[PDB]
Amino acid sequence: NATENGSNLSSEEQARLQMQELQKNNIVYFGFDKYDIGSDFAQMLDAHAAFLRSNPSDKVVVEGHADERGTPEYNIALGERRASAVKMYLQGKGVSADQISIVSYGKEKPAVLGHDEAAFAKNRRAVLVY
Repeated sequence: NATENGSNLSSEEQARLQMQELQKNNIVYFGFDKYDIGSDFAQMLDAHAAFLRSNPSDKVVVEGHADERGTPEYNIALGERRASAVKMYLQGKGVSADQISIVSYGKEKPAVLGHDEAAFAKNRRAVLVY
């Protein structure tokens, strides 16, 4: 039923439905200046990794973002460390390196607008995009 349907379909078509489920939870959040992956995000990243291993043709781009006081260049560098941390986590779960690319956007594409710490927190993130 609903999100549990589709067991009758080919693997390719089951994967398209599964992509959509994964896009319901595809953001890793970070603390100020941090790029460590908290244990709170392990289960989600494991679901992404399992999908990627089962679908070798499907590629993911990890977008890194930042919203930290300092130069735009610093924000780009930190966004890269965030995206790379996710890539390394996925590779540690067996995903081929060639299925994962990373891009850092720094402060350039915020999720939330505003000049406050709450807004910043929603912006310090890495997003897994298919």
